[PDB]
Amino acid sequence: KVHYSRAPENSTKSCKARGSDLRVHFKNTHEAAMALRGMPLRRAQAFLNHVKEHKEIVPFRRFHGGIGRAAQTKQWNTTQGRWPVKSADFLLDLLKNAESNAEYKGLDVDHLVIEHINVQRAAKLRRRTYRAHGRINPYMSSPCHIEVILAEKE
Amino acid sequence: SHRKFSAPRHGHMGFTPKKRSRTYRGRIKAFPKDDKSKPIHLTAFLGYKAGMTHIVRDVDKPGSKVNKKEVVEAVTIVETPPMVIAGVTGYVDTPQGPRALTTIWAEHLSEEARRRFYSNWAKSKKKAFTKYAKKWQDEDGKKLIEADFAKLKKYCSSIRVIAHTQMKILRRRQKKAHLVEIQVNGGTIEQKVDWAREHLEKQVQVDTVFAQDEMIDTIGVTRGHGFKGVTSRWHTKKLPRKTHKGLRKVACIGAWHPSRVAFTVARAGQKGFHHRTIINNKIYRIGKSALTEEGKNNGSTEFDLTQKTITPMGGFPRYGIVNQDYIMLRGAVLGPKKRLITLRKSLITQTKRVAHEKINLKWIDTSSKTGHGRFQTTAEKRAFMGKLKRDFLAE
RNA sequence: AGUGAUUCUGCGACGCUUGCCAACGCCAGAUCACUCUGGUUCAAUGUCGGGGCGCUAAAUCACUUGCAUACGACUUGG
RNA sequence: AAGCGUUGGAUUGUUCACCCACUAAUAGGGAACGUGAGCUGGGUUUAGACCGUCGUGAGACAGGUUAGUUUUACCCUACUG
RNA sequence: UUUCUAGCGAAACCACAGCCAAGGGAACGGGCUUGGCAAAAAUAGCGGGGAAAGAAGACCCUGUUGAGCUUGACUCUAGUUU
RNA sequence: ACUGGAACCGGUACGGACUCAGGGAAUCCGACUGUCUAAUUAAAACAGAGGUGACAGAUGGUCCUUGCGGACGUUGACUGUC
RNA sequence: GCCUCUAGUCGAUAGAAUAAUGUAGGUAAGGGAAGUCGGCAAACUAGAUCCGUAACUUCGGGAAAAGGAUUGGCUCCAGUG
RNA sequence: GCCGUUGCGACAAGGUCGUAACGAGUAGGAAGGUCGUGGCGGUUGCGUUGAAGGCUGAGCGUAGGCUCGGCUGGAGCUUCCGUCAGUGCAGAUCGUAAUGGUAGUAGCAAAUAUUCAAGUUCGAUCCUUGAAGACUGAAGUGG
RNA sequence: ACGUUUCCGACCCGUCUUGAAACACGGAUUGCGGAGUGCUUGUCUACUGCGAGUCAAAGGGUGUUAAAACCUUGCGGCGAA
RNA sequence: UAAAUAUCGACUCGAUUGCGAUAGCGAACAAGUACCGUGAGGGAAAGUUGCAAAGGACUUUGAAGAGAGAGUUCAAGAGAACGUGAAAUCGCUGGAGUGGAACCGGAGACAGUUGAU
Repeated sequence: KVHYSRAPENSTKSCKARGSDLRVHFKNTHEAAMALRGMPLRRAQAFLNHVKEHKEIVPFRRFHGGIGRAAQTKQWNTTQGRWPVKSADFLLDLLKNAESNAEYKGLDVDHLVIEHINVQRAAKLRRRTYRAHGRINPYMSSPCHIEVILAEKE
Repeated sequence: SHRKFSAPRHGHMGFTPKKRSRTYRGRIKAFPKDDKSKPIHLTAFLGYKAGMTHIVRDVDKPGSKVNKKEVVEAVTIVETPPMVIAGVTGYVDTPQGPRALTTIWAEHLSEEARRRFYSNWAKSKKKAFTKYAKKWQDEDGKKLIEADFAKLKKYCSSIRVIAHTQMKILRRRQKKAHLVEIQVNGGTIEQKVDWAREHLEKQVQVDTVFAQDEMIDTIGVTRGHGFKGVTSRWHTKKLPRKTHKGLRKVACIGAWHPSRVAFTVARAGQKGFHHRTIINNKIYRIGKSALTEEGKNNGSTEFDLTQKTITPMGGFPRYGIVNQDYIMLRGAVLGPKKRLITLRKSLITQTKRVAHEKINLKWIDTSSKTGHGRFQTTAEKRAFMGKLKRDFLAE
């Protein structure tokens, strides 16, 4: 339903994958995805698994209000990072789908590189929270659309 | 409106900012004024704060109520193994201050001295000074080294030797050595440079730097306490028990105008681990290494004939065993146990009587500092308590 | 070889040139009247290729240490 | 010449006042009569209640008395690390 | 508890914004004038300032705006007496 | 089943935890028990028993109802209300 | 009050760490209200047996006034149908 | 030098032109508007070979605004003449709908407490089984 | 030309007010909606028709692109004292 | 005691210089409905695929949502919350700036755009 923000330089040696209205935090997922820019596919998968294992950190470059400091942030030339596990899982699922698409189109999976990746805000989901003095406030979820384009690099 | 009753401000604003020291080692911010007439000597040394104990001494203070009486005094042990002279550096005056002109390193640097240039010595190839060492046995390298020595002799107004501690002899975890620049006092610049060149790669003992009954200074980082509130960091009055939102605070942090918080107000923050330089610590004894014959009983005196070393019963808590030369300073020393203390000669011309008073130790306590020690030696403990079930079953 | 407020000087040795007279004697020189050329003005650097000598490191993460520590950071070891 | 000090208390909400005591000294003031998202709430300063005087009365009284909810910082700056 | 982590995830507030001294100004400037100055991005605290936020001041006055109550106010009235 | 008593024993101690008023001398107000401003005032405020006074013998008194009629009253001064 | 049996629950988002400030608990040398408007808060007292108990009084109270001694375990003795 | 206003003037024209002087402005008053909007009676045209609407390059006008190009869109729109009006928004603690910084922040801390092995499942701190450890503690977290 | 960079100038709008950039109030942002109208009665002014007249009412007659248009007043309104 | 007169409340009809989904009745739609209050009573939001469902067969990764291919169709970037699809707000790619505001007027330069019988 959501069009890709970009198009591959050449659609013959490239594959795409998409996901809409995914119930993950848009900010965490956006930082995690932006950490994957330019990585080879295997490096990206290893990085996401390391994030799940607390062996590598996702640097929070934009939505870093109140985020804590850690030793692993040094490798990204920043002082704030985290380990968004749900985002890592969703991105791993998307990369798996893109790999399956590459196999379907007959491309060397061992030479795929993340040519493009993007995360966008989706329509919010609504819930309620109850406050003092008989008041009600919104309790909203901010899901995201994710899109990835892998390319065959020579 | 003036405050109703006067009271001095809390704390010394000349010791701010109360921030963590930039470095773990104490920086010597000033060296004793150099007098060309005196013999060449070093002006500083490095040691480790082993622990504290107490001693009994006869006081020779005419006119005092403790004259010719025995008093008990607390003392601090600083283990000071000999240092190794690894380099020579000199400073030339310029309109903007003294400036290092050149540095000449010894031909052979110890592995532990070279470790200081590394964060991953074990993982590395240990290539430090490998090419420099070859310059000492080269025709051009020898010429360059000689030219550097000539420059030091000709242009410099202050000479310092780079010295480093030796860490293997301590039989402890750490192996990386501590380097420090120590200024050489006495003699002309040429004589200082010659002396440093002769002593390159050689060991210097603490008894050649410090004498007995001498007032010295201790430079180093104090004991750390982490983030602390105002009541402990600045020692402000606690607020009444009925205070809402907390009483371990400062009630008013400024007036309406100036509409800003001044830097003179007490705020919560880091407490401890501050660089400090405490002056006028008197040396009560310079004891020799307990592994040598001279120091075999460095814990005894002329009147206490029991054979014992300085290390208390069961070792120095959280430090270990003092087996090298040591200095017994009077009173408290900054930092915790194991902390590296930089000892410096006094910059002042001592004139008070306490400076020249002669210390006469009668007894040194070596009872266990864990618990309440009841004996001075294991032999004494066994002699008093007799024989135990363990000994019976050993028979 | 000298110069200490790091570059700059003196002495050589070796190369490339550089002055005047016969003498504008002799050959070339011109873009039509000026419009950014000194009628190719000079400097600073980046990067990509070839060569000539030349060298063959470290941080960091994770463990570990506790003199340090809210988290980073600090002090140690493989 | 403001570098540095200029206190412990009894009574009063008290600023003042007065007294006891020590002291080198017990100097005077400002900063929105500094300082309530710093406190407290004794006083003042709602609604309950009592007294005196005043008023025909409802009620009044810098006259006295007793009891009376003290909210929010996660933002910017300043300051501390 | 705060702190750090995984998951989840609000609100108040918001002209634009946020370093100061003096000046003059609607007589107490973040902005204007003259000076002092001026170097990323951030974490934990803090309560000086934002004449901070909450509420078209419950104090005072004005209004030919009210309401509760009182009476020797004006005009009436149930009831009752004759 | 409970009561009184005697030897001996230990240990920091015996209502070994638990449960459960500190005490006293005075002054002011209210006699007391009680009630009350739900969501800032639990009081010296209200009530109270006791005291005094007023009206009423029923063809009456005090009240309600537009009216009809009704309540005290299944009452009658040691009663009824104020 | 505290512990347990039958019956029922482990449902209160979790993990690491234990900085400041906090909320709620526990202590503190010597002094003992000097704090504060004010002993606010906290501490002190306490069960049971024996003994002893003032002013005042409406003769009923005050009164648990005040204030002392005892208290465990084990082996026995005596009494009470 | 140019624009306009005012006065005067020329010309067979609700127009053009000439000429001299002049041009501050709140509250307020007038004038002009081939400035803009929606109807009606008429008139002029364009449109599935692409109208309205929307996004935005070359121009025009002192301005209100207008014309054209390119892209989207798929069915209406329009000139001029009269006349009419539910005719122009930055505000009203305006109405209504949506959305930001705050901010991945405040926070998810009362009621003692969970652990081990296994089952099922793509997937288990939380569901189920067994073992253990605790709690309500009969004026119960029971019936 | 709503890009960058230089030199000069440059305080946030609306409003009440003698005086606002104000430590005066409203305003976080955007879309759409949003406020001198209708009618009766006056008066003046401009334009149109007729003119000592003018307009005619209710009504009637006719009209089928029939709520229109067209015709129609001894009498009524205003004017002529 | 009929007629001329009043009146669209009821039943049945014809029109319009009216509104065109925040307008017009509150209600263009399962509207006096959902929902609220003990009750009297209060009371919404909500129109649109396409000519025709032809409403996406089949292959493929996944537990699935969903995605990658394919097919239908004038067209699906008309794909079911479906005509158009504005602003605020937001993400990516490239360029450029970046010392305690940012914006703005005047005057050039650069980049860029555009015209030249």
